[PDB]
Amino acid sequence: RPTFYRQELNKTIWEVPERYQNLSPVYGSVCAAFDTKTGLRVAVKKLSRPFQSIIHAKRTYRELRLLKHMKHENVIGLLDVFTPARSLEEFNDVYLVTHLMGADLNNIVKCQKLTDDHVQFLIYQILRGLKYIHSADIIHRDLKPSNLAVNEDCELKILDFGYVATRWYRAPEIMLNWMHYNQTVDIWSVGCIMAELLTGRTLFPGTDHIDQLKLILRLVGTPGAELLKKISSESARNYIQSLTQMPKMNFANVFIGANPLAVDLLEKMLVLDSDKRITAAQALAHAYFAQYHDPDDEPVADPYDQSFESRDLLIDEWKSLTYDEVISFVPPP
Ligand SMILES: CNC(=O)c1cc(Oc2ccc(NC(=O)Nc3ccc(Cl)c(C(F)(F)F)c3)cc2)ccn1
Repeated sequence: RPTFYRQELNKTIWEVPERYQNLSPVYGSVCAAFDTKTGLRVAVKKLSRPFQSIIHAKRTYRELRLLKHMKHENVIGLLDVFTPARSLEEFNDVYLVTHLMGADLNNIVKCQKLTDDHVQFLIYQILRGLKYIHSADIIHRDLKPSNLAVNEDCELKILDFGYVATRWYRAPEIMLNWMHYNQTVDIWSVGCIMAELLTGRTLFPGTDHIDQLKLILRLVGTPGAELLKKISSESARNYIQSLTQMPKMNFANVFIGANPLAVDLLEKMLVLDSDKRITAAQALAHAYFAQYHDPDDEPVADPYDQSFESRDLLIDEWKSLTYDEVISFVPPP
């Protein structure tokens, strides 16, 4: 067992192993830190009140379970997970050790203008990380530029914190009510991000969920009868058919002189019918990614157990299960 040191950072008390040094404030309580074991700079996240309720406790276990499973170059990873607690009995705090994100995707644009090669590389990497995530039966559901970390080498990872409104990137099926989300809600978001990288502008800068859906309809059209077949709710249907028919615009016209192959892929991503949306594994083999695509270096995830999601449990049970997950952590190479 490591040896800890306490400090006030700030009005919060931080208890971390000596391995982590020079903590400075940077989610909900993150310090940048020097990881003296690897020589690297890390994000250390201290969770506030992880076990305060059943919902908080489930949330905490869910995040720990997910971070521990994520083992991909284009996806956030868990460098370490620690508690000062010695026993289940004194177990109250959970700290997450992640690589430090400097700039997100927006910070990267609001620095410099992007080549078509940059869009290719950036969107390649989002899709390759998403391929991995989707294959674990996980759906991100909040993909947007603030959830994507990009280094000085323009290398990218997917994360989720919890600009930059989530709605601008939301699939239309989410802003009505579903549920019965499929994975390609995440492809819509990617579509929305990719257009914005090309255009330098928010594709659907809705003022709210209504104005949002108005903007979406202009570009892609109002649904046709084959999509209207699949809509269950009575209205639901008395909004879409109660709104004047719109033609599906010509993407080539809307997307300027962007690369015509980026215009093709966009078309295939921003389909109003979630069933006809290109998947991540399909998007990787698109001609826009010819310079980056390698069928043999686009890995999938190990099987991922999320049966816990159907369980309603007590705070102490969620908390014990988180404690196990903390104890069974195997630090990566
Ligand atoms: C400017 N510096 C910082 O503020 C800072 C804070 C950091 O802390 C973080 C610590 C943990 C997480 N947890 C996730 O990301 N959770 C996640 C949930 C669902 C899903 Cl689906 C995924 C996914 F997609 F990856 F798989 C990831 C996010 C950020 C890291 C780096 N930098």
